[PDB]
Amino acid sequence: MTKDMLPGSYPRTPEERAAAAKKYNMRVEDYEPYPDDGMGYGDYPMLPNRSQHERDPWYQWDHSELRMNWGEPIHWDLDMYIRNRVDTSPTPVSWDVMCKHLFGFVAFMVFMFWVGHVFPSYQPVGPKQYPYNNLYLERGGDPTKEPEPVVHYD
Amino acid sequence: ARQWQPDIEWAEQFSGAVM
Amino acid sequence: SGYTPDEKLRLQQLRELRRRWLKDQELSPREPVLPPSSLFAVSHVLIPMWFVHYYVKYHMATKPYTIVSSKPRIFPGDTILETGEVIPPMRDFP
Amino acid sequence: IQPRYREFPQLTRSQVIQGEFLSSLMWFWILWRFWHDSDAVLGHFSYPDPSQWTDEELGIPP
Amino acid sequence: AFFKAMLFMCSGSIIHSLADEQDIRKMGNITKIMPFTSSCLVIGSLALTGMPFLTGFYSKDLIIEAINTCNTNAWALLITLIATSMTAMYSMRIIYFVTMTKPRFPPLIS
Amino acid sequence: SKYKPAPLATLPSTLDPAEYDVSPETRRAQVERLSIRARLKREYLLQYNDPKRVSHIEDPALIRWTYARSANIYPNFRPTPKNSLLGAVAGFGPLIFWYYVFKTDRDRKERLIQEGKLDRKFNISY
Amino acid sequence: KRLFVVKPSLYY
Amino acid sequence: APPLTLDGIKDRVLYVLKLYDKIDPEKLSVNSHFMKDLGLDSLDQVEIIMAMEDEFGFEIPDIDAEKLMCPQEIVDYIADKKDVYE
Amino acid sequence: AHLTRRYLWDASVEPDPEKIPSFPPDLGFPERKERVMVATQQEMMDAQLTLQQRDYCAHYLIRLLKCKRDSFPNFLACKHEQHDWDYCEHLDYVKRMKEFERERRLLQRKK
Amino acid sequence: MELPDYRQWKIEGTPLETVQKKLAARGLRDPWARNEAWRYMGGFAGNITFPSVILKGFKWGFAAFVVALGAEYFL
Amino acid sequence: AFCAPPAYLTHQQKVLRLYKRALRHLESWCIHRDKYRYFACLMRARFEEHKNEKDMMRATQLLREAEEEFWQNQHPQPYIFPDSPGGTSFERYECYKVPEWCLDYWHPSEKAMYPDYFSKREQWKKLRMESWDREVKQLQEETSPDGIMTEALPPARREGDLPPLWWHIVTRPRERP
Amino acid sequence: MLKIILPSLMLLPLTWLSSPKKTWTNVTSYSFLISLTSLTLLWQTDENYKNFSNMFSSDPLSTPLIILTAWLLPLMLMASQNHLKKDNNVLQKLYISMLISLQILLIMTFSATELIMFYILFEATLIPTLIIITRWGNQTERLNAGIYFLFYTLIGSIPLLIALILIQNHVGTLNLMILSFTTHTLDASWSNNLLWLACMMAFLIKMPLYGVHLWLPKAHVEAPIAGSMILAAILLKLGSYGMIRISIILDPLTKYMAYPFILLSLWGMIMTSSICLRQTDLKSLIAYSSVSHMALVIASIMIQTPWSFMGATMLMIAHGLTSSLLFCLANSNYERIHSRTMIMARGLQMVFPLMATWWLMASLANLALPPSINLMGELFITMSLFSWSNFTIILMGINIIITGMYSMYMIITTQRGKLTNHMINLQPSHTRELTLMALHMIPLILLTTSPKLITGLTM
Repeated sequence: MTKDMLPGSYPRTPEERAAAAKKYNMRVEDYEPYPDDGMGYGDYPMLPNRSQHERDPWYQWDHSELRMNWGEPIHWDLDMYIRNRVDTSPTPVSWDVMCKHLFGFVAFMVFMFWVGHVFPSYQPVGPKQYPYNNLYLERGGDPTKEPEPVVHYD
Repeated sequence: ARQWQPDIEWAEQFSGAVM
Repeated sequence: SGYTPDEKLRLQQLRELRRRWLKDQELSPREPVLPPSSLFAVSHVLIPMWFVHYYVKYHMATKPYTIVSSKPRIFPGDTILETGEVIPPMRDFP
Repeated sequence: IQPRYREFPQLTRSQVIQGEFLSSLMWFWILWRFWHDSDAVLGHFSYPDPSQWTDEELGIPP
Repeated sequence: AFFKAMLFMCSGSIIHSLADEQDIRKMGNITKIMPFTSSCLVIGSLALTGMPFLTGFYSKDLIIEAINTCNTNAWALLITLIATSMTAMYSMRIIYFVTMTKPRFPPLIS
Repeated sequence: SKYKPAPLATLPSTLDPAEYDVSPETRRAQVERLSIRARLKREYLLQYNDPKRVSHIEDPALIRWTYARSANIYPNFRPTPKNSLLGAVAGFGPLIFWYYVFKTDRDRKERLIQEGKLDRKFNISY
Repeated sequence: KRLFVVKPSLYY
Repeated sequence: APPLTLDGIKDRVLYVLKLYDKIDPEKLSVNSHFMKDLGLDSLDQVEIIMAMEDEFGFEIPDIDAEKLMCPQEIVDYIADKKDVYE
Repeated sequence: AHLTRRYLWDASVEPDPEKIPSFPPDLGFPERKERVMVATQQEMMDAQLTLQQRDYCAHYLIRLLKCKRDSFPNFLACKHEQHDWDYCEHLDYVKRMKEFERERRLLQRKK
Repeated sequence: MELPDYRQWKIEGTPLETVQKKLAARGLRDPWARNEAWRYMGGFAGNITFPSVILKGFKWGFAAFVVALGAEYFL
Repeated sequence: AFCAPPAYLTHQQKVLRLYKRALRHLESWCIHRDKYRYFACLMRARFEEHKNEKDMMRATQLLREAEEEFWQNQHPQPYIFPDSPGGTSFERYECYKVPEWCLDYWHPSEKAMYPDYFSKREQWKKLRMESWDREVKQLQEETSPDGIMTEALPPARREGDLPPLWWHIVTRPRERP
Repeated sequence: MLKIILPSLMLLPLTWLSSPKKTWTNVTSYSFLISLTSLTLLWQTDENYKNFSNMFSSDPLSTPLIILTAWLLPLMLMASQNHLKKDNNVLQKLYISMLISLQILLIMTFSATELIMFYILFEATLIPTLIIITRWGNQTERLNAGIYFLFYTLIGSIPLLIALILIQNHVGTLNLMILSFTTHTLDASWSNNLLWLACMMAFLIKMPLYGVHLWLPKAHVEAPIAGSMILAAILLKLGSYGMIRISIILDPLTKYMAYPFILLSLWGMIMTSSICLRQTDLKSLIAYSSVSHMALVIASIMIQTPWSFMGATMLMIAHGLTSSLLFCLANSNYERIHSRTMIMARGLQMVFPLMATWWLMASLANLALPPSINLMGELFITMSLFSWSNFTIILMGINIIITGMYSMYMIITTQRGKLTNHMINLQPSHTRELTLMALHMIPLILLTTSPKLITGLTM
């Protein structure tokens, strides 16, 4: 390969835009570089932030399991927007209401667990009675010390 | 595929008297 | 409106070739040519048990604290094999 | 064995007999161990009504 | 262990019998075309529910007995009870859409 | 209407105001697009099923991508505000945060040690 | 009835 | 679960086509077009391809369903896809 | 149903599950007989019982375990033994409910 | 292969009759119902109920139960 | 999969694809066949109405409104055929689709285990090598001079010729090896 | 030791005086025999370490590095045999001589008693590496890579010479046994904190720290292979060894001059593994993984506990083996596609179903698989760090997660998927490059079967 076939810097002229789009195999009215905030982006095109799920699954692409062709400029983020990693496909339900419903359900669950902690459900019964001073000796008693004769009643 | 060795554009930078 | 006159002919040519290919992928009757009940128990259960018993008896039960088990859970009213000590019964319930 | 198109196929006695046997053995087991041990309806013991108890039993003064 | 193994194996029989299709909307009338698989699957679903003498009782009865005889948290009790109801619900859902309705599977029966 | 797109969960082809334009100026755009697509497709095929093609195909777009993401970075890096401040933050901020976390923990630990208190009833191996 | 399964090499 | 043959495919396709009731059981042939030779619409063709799909248990994409306008074209498509002849 | 009675209405006079022996034991009791044990500590220990398991009703458990060990095949042998253990435990639970209801009736004695 | 004749898939004796009746009340007609008609004919005919499923083998189960109960009486 | 799409993609197949996916999602909702058949007839009535408008600025808005009311009733879990995208068994056997060129590296101990196959294969490759140059020439001497082109792949006109760019269509691995 | 490094010198005439057709074979076999005779110094029946002379010694930290250095040479030598096969015979033999020089100098480093011996040898190692990277690299960035890799080291190492010279002028001997038994507590002044930094920021460059690591990707990515093996396997460990040796004379300054470096190592480990999650170049992915691993060794040596030094040794050896293995596995595909881009070829395990097992095992070594000397090291240094501060597990766990992720992603997007059907040049396999992976993995299994050896000074 060589220089004219590889990327470069922001074109900043119409003829450079045209040469860059002809390099990247694009339509000049579709070419759109990055906005020159000052970063590694030079003449490399901005493409739509759309995943590889949204590409036609039935078309026999040249790069199957990637949904691309031998040319077809690669998005800067073709290491995250692949089928295996991230999906920006639409949903029948919208992002806003989905997040609202999920967070509300979780928060209501938390609130009701707190309400259950403060309104427990105890069987109307006392505590169990254990005979030998709550088994003082069978739970590390230190037999030399004298115990605390706590006693239950019939 | 092949090992890269220099070219004229790489050599021409060593001919300017001051580098 | 469907296939154009040329697409139909393209398709028929490729169909002929494809069917020829798939028929050429068939195997002759000779093709893969090549040169030519307790035994399971005694050869998979007994020999490993022999080796394992050897190990357990002469390399594990020799070393001190390899095999450790709980107490055998005595009960009142039994004579003990080690000393003959009879545990007495429980005092009578009402 | 053969396939059949749009029609109901002939069924083997093996599979139907085995299914009937497993299901009927399940129902036999349920009837048997429910007739004997009907302690899922209620236990041998009754949940006593506490409100009707005395207070002498509890030892309460006025 | 036994419930899930049996259920998945009945499902796999139902699947590999016909093509790779795994969805109850195209499964149809399995009580009749597969008596063995249906019988075993229904046994498994009934035992998954707290049926009184099929190994689901011998845990789940004691489970719910313990949980409504303990003093921990009322919302947990309530939603576990609702979830048991839902267990009955989706077991009945399989038994309906797979085992009781008319055929939705394709017409080549193999 | 009753669908709110986002950066994720994008708007489909079915509901965009475009994809229903029947103007004459969008059509030649799409046609030049298809022409480029088909040109490069016939190139890739004429290279794919050429017998005596013993090697693989080089795929220069992937190479342009790797070069843009490896070596064409620093030449086009220009320091600016929102670059310098962002780098200073993302370099030295977590550093300082974890510094004070660990420092507080270690100081509290040696304090509770030298006071002669700490529960290390069985710590042997450390 | 029989068909050739294409396998990579499986000799080395 | 045995395989399928070109004669079996033809028989099944005509079986499906002999029950739409807009195509009478006669008037059809293996090369019979739908629009010109039987007076069918486009939506009817879509319904026909749906019938083929839920018959054979697989999908015909829309781009290719737009082309299938004779039953022999259907048979050719299913034959090329499932790799029938051998 | 004894939870409505404190969370909804008539609160602060029904017992808490904790602090069930709030009032002294001998209030209203002119004489008292302390509860007895029949399973001694060595028997109850050497039978390898668990701490939750070695309550006042442990002797019938020892009997059940003696059955279940000696007549091991025919594990259905002694159900009467398990019935006795369950009966003694039911009576213990009834004593526990009795203490609950004692304290409940006594918090009403205040007012 | 052998296949059945296409001159038996009829709507009469199915809910497809109710389908066509409601749809004629709506003013329309339904094709393709003969395709979806083998599902309601012989073998695949008749409404099988959840009681029929859940009570499978109950007959022989009750029989064996009575038998074992008589054996329990005599032993 | 076999036929490549166009650019313009006129109104009619948009409407037809809508009809298809709508009927399918209806089948998903209306699980039982009688219900799906009833509501499918009702949907065909809905489409038959407004079939003849001659107003390409009314039919397009009808399309947009219908697509919107489809999206507000899109089944979340629709039916998907296996061996189709988004479904089971889609790329399942792709792990078992080995190409043809892997036989070029076989040893003469496996090839000896299948001699007649390779006997036919060598003459297949010979056919390919013979037809390649004429195939390239045919594609070269049929280029649209205006510039625009498609993925249409013209056929062979003469005898002794082969339909251009066929070695990847032919020789494509079977779907169930 | 002399019996190990004299035969290693005799391997050079064995190269130059042999036939062109019987030179790889002889030198490879005799290198395996050097590796064999490098096991006598595992005969340590006692607590006292093995001094053979004023020059040479061998402790349980020296011996694993010694054996691994002697063992890598046949592997480097066979991996280097497909490329430079069409090279002239003198060029081959020069490659062989450089590799053997690396062997000799590195053994001398790990066996050295004084620090100046270790210095001159630690720096002599630069010349073979630079020659290998530059004359036999395939690309044009190899020159800048060599410059980086040389001058980072020299910048760090000149202060090291100054500090060693100071220590000689202060104590008199610079020998490690005597500096052990005669080490005065330091007065805790700036003049001694600069000494700490001068002694440490030569090794910390070479390990490397995250503040300074740009030499390691540029070199790994561009060295042919064998340079990459060494640069991943023992040149990084040549800094850890030095830290473990020199830290004894810097107490108590390590209690407070270590916070920045522990912290840099931890955060930059997370940063590097996140980079590994998203990286077009496979040979760079391995390199950033090496940084994310050696950072734990940095933190561990800084903590100076027994568990920590132990786990450091374990991780050192394990990482060396598995990293050399992964570089071999990437080179195996690079010798066919001639591209380091990973997403190019992504559907293997059809053609290479056995190499795809070596891939899997190499990755499971990389991530924390328990019955492995990788997880033993990672776990023990995690335990040391938790004792140090309980709030470090929050970072180690993020690392564990990302380290499962990038390794499994490597495996998937390289092996699993649909085969790239446009690659007719995927030749079946080489018995040579299968034996390579076997010889990398069989040691891991053996050392896992007996890690009593692979520990260090403290166990």
